[PDB]
Amino acid sequence: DDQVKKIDKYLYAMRLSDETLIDIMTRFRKEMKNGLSRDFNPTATVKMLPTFVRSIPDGSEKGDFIALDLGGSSFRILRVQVNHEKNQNVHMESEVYDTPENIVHGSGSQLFDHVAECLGDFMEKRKIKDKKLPVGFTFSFPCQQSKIDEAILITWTKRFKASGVEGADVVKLLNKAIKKRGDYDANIVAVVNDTVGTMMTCGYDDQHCEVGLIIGTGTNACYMEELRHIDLVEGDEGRMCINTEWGAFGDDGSLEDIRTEFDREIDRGSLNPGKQLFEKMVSGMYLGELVRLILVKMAKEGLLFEGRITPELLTRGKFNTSDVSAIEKNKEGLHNAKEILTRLGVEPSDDDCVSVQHVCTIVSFRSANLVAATLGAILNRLRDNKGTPRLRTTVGVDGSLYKTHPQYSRRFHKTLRRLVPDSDVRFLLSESGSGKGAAMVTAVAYRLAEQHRQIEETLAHFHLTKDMLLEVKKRMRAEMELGLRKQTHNNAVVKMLPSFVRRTPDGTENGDFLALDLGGTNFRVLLVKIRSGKKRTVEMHNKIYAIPIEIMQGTGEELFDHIVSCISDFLDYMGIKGPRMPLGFTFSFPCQQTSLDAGILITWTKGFKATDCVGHDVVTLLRDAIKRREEFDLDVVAVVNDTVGTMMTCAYEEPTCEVGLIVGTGSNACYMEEMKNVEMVEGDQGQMCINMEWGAFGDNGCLDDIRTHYDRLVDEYSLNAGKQRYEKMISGMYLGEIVRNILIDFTKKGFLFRGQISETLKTRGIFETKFLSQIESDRLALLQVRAILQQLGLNSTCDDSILVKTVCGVVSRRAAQLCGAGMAAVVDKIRENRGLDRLNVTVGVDGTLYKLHPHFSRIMHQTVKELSPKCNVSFLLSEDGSGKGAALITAVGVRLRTE
Amino acid sequence: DDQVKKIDKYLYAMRLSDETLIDIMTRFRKEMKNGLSRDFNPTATVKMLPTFVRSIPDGSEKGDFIALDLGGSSFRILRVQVNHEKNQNVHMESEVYDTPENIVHGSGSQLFDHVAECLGDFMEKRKIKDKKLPVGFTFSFPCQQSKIDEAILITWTKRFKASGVEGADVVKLLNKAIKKRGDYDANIVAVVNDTVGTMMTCGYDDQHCEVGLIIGTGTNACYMEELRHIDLVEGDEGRMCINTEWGAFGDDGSLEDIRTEFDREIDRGSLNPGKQLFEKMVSGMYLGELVRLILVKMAKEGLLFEGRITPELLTRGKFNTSDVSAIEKNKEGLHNAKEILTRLGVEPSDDDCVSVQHVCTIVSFRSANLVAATLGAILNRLRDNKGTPRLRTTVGVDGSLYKTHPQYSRRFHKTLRRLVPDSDVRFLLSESGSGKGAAMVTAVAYRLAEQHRQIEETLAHFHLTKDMLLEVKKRMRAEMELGLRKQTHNNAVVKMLPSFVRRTPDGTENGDFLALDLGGTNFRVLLVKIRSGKKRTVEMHNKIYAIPIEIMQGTGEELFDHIVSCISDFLDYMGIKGPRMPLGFTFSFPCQQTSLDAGILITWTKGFKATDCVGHDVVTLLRDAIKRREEFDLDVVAVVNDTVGTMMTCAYEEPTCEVGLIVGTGSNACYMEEMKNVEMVEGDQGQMCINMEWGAFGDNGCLDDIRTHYDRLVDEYSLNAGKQRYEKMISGMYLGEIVRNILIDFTKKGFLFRGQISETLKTRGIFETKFLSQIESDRLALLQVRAILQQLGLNSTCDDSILVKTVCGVVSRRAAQLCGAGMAAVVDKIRENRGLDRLNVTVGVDGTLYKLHPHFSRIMHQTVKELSPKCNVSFLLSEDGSGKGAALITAVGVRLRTE
Ligand SMILES: O=P(O)(O)OC[C@H]1O[C@@H](O)[C@@H](O)[C@@H](O)[C@@H]1O
Ligand SMILES: O=P(O)(O)OC[C@H]1O[C@@H](O)[C@@H](O)[C@@H](O)[C@@H]1O
Ligand SMILES: O=P(O)(O)OC[C@H]1O[C@@H](O)[C@@H](O)[C@@H](O)[C@@H]1O
Ligand SMILES: O=P(O)(O)OC[C@H]1O[C@@H](O)[C@@H](O)[C@@H](O)[C@@H]1O
Ligand SMILES: OC[C@H]1O[C@@H](O)[C@H](O)[C@@H](O)[C@@H]1O
Ligand SMILES: OC[C@H]1O[C@@H](O)[C@H](O)[C@@H](O)[C@@H]1O
Ligand SMILES: OC[C@H]1O[C@@H](O)[C@H](O)[C@@H](O)[C@@H]1O
Ligand SMILES: OC[C@H]1O[C@@H](O)[C@H](O)[C@@H](O)[C@@H]1O
Ligand code: NA
Ligand code: NA
Ligand code: NA
Ligand code: NA
Repeated sequence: DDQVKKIDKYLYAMRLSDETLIDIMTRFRKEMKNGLSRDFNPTATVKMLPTFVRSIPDGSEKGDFIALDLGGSSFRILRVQVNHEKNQNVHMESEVYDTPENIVHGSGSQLFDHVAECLGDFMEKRKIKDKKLPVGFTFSFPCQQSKIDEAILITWTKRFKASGVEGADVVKLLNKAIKKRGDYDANIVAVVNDTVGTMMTCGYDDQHCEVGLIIGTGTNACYMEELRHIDLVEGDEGRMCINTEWGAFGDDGSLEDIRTEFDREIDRGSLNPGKQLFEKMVSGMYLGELVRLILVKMAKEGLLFEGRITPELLTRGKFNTSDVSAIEKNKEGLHNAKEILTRLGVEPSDDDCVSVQHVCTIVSFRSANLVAATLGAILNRLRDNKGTPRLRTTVGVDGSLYKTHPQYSRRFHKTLRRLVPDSDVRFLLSESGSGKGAAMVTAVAYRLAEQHRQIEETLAHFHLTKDMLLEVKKRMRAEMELGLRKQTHNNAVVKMLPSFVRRTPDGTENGDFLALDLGGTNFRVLLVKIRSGKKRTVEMHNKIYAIPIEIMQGTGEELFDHIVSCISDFLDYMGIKGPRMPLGFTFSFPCQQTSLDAGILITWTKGFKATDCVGHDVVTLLRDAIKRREEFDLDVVAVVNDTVGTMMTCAYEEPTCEVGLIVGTGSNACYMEEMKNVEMVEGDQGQMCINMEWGAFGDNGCLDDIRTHYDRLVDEYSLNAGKQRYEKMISGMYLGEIVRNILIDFTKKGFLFRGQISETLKTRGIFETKFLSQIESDRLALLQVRAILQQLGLNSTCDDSILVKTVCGVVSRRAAQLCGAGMAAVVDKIRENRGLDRLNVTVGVDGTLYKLHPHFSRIMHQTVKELSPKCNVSFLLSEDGSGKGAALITAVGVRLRTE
Repeated sequence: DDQVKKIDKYLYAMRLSDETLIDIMTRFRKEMKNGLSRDFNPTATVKMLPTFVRSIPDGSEKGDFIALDLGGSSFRILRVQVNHEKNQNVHMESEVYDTPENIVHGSGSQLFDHVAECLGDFMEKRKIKDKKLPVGFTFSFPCQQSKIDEAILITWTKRFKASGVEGADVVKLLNKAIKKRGDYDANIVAVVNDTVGTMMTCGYDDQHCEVGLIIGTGTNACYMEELRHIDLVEGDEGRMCINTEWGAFGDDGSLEDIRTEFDREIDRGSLNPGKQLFEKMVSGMYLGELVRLILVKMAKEGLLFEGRITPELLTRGKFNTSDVSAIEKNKEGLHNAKEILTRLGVEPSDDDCVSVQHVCTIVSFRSANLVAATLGAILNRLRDNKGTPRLRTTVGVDGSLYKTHPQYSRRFHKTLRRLVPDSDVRFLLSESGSGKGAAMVTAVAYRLAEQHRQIEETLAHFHLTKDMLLEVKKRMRAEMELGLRKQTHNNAVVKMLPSFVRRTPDGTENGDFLALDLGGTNFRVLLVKIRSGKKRTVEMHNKIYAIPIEIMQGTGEELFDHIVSCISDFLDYMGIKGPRMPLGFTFSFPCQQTSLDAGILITWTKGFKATDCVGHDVVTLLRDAIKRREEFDLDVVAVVNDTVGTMMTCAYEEPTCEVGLIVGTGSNACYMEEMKNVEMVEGDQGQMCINMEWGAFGDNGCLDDIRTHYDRLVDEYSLNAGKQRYEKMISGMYLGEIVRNILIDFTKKGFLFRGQISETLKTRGIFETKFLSQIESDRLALLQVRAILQQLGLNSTCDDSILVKTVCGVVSRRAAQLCGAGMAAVVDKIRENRGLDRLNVTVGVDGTLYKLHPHFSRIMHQTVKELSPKCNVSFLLSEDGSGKGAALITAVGVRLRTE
């Protein structure tokens, strides 16, 4: 018995006490916390990688898929088929493909080309090549994943080292491989770790399974962690499977007290020097060589074989874990030992077979013990999570060492239950391998992939290519010409109306003017004082007056009686009622003018529909209302479009400004045109600012080309169906509605809101500019988005919030691009007007959508730059509204009247 | 009572119950939470802006300071002198500069010119233009700040709208205006809110001050928050003053059930519609007008002056808060109310005067109560932070309203104390203004600006411009020439040694080979099998072997005896000991060679310095050690430098690979030169791989130009003082030492670690390549950085962490750049050699620093691409050492021998 109590001392370092195993477990419990926090994760050796698997199979899984299994003992390819509807129990076939050491160590090419070939063959043997079967991929190595169908290899482990893979996405690599073959197609849909696949397999039969264990070639474990603990994944709702990749436990010196002179030597001869230190003490790729190393040490000291030592005993890996498993069976360990030892060359004495069989014991016992130390940590986590004073769960398992060693399973289970007897754990052992669990993953993944495909398909119609954009620009320019020319003018949809403002501020304007601002979100009245000369100044005051919908769509008389009423109030307010003052009337609607002070309303736009206004001169209507009240008398000098007012506001200080843009409730633009081109106004000298009224672009159908189902719905249900189509794809009054329609559709499709169309969601106007701007704010936590959605009355989850945001962006982006296409045409027509190669011009802009939206202006500018590269456009934001420009315009109006 | 009764029931909604006040208080409480949350902040109306003031004055501030003050009722410029030594503890002179309307509503340009001008006049009069007096800036508006000397205006409030300031840094704007004048220099060192100034001003007299409260034109409050609660500021250490900007409270509708029709109307006429809603129910700029609106309302409804209404009454601003104050006077209220109302045109009956005065009461009182609620929330917040049952704090205050209203202060104090029972509160009025406080801040700020100035001064010496890099490239080129032409070779520092390797792999290399890898971080012996034709393969194994201190700096005999020991052991490991295998020796120290299998150690580099090695043929040394053992025999076919090996390893796959680079422990490069240029080896036929040994670049002083005090200290303390200058500015063995020495220096100057030069900091090596790479890891967390340093033995704060990270980055960047310049010279020499106008060559790369650093490679590649634009260089990272390439060189050796 001395022949054994002696070893125990020699290998005494590799005999861990329960006292010790407790410290190990404690440490791994920490490593887990560190691997999960976003602060410490980058340092942690235990990556706790997110797996994107939300729970174990339930039974709803159904379909037919192909699974790949690489990284373990053998490269397998399975085929799982299940459908409880048709009443077809889980069925599955499989095959193995020989993979030479040279492929596992070659280039990713060789490897993945080899994988592609094996998939080709596998499918050629069932002729399922033409079937759109979803592919699953079980990949044993640690991977960075942001989505289930992505796998960026962090680092090879076990037996693989292939160049050009670490840091890449194995999904893209495999897809490339296939492509290069053009022998068939394959829809890779998920990549899972063998652990995760194992947890899934057992879960399928045991709904208590919350863990996945793999003690084979290598060792690793996955478990169901709470989403409120996975810092690296936005969301707390529910749980997600976490791959711990604990093999790297101690890769940073963590276990320098546990590791022995033998672990250090096996490492110095390993493929991955310094890494997977915990694993190199446990898995079956190392146990065999560990034993051999210990036997070489002893032999050199005469403790075995009479200190005999053959070349085979020194050769790497001449001792297999097979032999470590064959030595330990009760019946025949010693008989096997003899044969194994004898083959080596040493002169195996019945004593040697007894000593060697004990070395194996200590080695194999330790591994198991360790895996119990860490597993204990996982369970300790689960119980703590739940809260129950006692944990009850099932642990999946797989891998060759656990499966073949006749003492490992037995011993391990015992040690674990002892370290954490505060729980009743069942050990279900996969038999199918991982395929079942894996395909159970593909099922769900593919299910989600399909939805996503439909989503993307629908949103794809809102994407515009450089060329499509250039086409819009072109169509815009064409419509611009039709509008300017007397012949084609009556039918042209882009009216190109004359403003009768012939020049930007010349710095002589002087005086006190009243102003009106009607058509934007806020109706106001203003007093603007301009003082020219050396020391020039501008002083203004205003006040917002509400207009009740009932009035905003009552009768003409009513509307202007209210307006004039507001004017009276403002006059009292400013303490200036009495005098007869000149007035500029900013009226944001398409008007036919014959002079600066006459403007006949062509048609209502946006939200206004007062009766008996269209066809009238809005200046006449105003004068009438002034006469009716009889309280005071004014000299209405001008009627101005907000575009024009905006351009003048900016021209006041920026003389390079010759363009006006509004992107608010509605959208429109104006620019300085050469009189020779304004065929609708006699004269060919100088210039005139043209109120484009480009919102109507597309009303003749010249855009049906790019309008969508959702665009038509908004148009079709608006106050002015068939009109302002271009605007209806750009401004803040409509974007929200487009979004809302997209969402209603997605909900009927079951992609959102658990497929229930909220009463809120059926309320029109719900997505105001304000909300759209907030939703698309950068780095805006999903938690915040969800917050805003619930605020509107939309009870949404994190996935909902993500989808919604994506939709808002698609719409707001298209809007900026279409707007830019228009401006592109405009600035380019100017460049030509001046026969320039390059043109510098600045645009005066205004509008709530433009001010509030965090992407519009940016994308809009980018677009104008790409579409009209021969122009350098400066967009200057108007901070005081349109009033200064209207006033400057009123001044000139007076110089003409008093002329 | 009849009168007062009616009015009380009329303005009912403006009388806030304690129930309601507690409600509002709980609301602000939550608003503060959201404001401070990184998740909710973007949508929160109360911004809770970091101020970057860590604490109230500690009495250690001294100097002469100029302070600006804008945004309040009057623009002021002050001068504050402070000495503890002087015993003229605080002296200060001020001067108010009239600031007309046009300037407050004009362009930011006029605005800041006016400021710069005033500041000029101010200094002129004191004849102080000539001193460098640090300038503090009190700008009473909400600002975004990442540091105390930056102030991006978020939005105007109160009386200001100046175009082009919102979204801009007012500090820049001011400097801009000052630079336009030219009359003087202005060192703007800090920017503060007036609340913050007030707090610091009172904090100067009362060490218990933790709040700054303003109630004048506008209303706002700041306070000391725990830095662990401020999400938007990385750090958990200490406290920082937070500018709540509680004026915007309720701007999201949060307070609509509190706001009245009167508050909505005052808003509709406000300079900032829909904003500062809370403030518009509180501050002096509004209380008066808010009253007027009510009088006009009652007057119209007959409840005042027979229903009479004069124009004066209806006019905006005809009723100041000043008038509100007077009317509320115990003595003359009724009397004062009489004169005011009579001047307004109405016929004030004695009952009117009472009525009006009572309206004032309700308004004024509502304001105080409101502030009392929000302040209360703040107080409660403070206590919770201390976690104590009671709280004792001092609150600094300022603002025309609070200072001139005959009841406000008292009512305010009353309600507050009643709302926060378990607190004792001192209200200290700041009679001097916020000036003293601003100056105190400016003191600490300047002190810190001076530290930064010095740090950047230092660090700047590590900055290299295009032109400097081009110059390095140029110099590198010359050195290459000198090294090649025998006329100059002997004196040349860059030796340009020949490797006697004439061509990259041809594709026929075949057989088994033994390799040695000595020089990098790991000594290892390798076995490499190369099969050719058909399919071509490369199977390789290897084992790491530690070289003990005794051995590595012992004697040549010991070193090579140890080596031969491991060679034998490896042979056993591979079970191949017997046959006379051919061997490849990678010895990566400079060697003078006459043949492929002859290398004379020119000199030791890096950490190696065994004796009686230098000047010997390393091949002879190895053979001698082998002969001595006699255990086995081998045929050393070649001695190779890791650079050359690396090039071969990569060229094996990439035929355009004609360059090798190593950035590991050491740094060096090799390429394919044309014999006509290799004057040190007879022959002008074919090419030759030149091992540059460029590490020694600069050893002749040709870089003293860019080498710093720290480079010299590292060189001067190295094992090879005066040699490998270039390398010492690049490789992983030195970068850390450059960093460490910079850190020591910074610490003595007192910029780091409380001026404590720890024992750890004195230890060389502390900053390994490994650590150095972790620190600069993108998007790393400050605590993560602090954690990493803590594990080193460097007790360090977050500020300390920032500086160490900055230093590290400066050093590694110079490294990548300097390296880049080197390679730029190399690839460009080939281009010109070959008479090409553009060359496409790829470089094989290796070395730990290069592999692990998160920025080096990127920056380096970038530099190459920039310095040698006529070259397109690809960098292939060798994933398996030089092993392959060495065996490919062995192959050719054995061949050319038998052949
Ligand atoms: O690599 P071995 O020792 O066979 O064990 C691990 C392997 O087990 C097999 O049954 C499969 O489940 C593989 O997915 C897994 O990687
Ligand atoms: O429709 P919204 O978003 O209010 O923007 C358009 C409005 O912009 C305001 O600033 C004014 O200049 C109005 O003249 C204009 O109609
Ligand atoms: O709004 P007013 O009445 O000027 O009060 C607030 C102002 O008080 C002054 O004494 C100064 O301390 C300023 O820093 C502050 O902004
Ligand atoms: O000095 P280090 O950081 O180990 O890097 C340089 C070393 O790289 C290793 O992989 C080997 O290829 C050596 O040939 C080389 O000398
Ligand atoms: O294959 C079993 C285990 O091997 C380990 O080396 C890998 O890192 C894991 O991803 C895997 O679970
Ligand atoms: O409000 C901006 C634009 O909106 C368009 O719908 C109106 O018809 C235009 O007159 C106006 O310029
Ligand atoms: O000046 C008193 C307060 O007025 C508020 O309206 C401003 O937004 C604050 O920045 C300032 O502290
Ligand atoms: O090891 C990398 C490089 O370090 C340099 O300092 C050595 O002198 C070279 O021989 C070697 O190529
Ligand atoms: Na999470
Ligand atoms: Na014309
Ligand atoms: Na913090
Ligand atoms: Na030559």
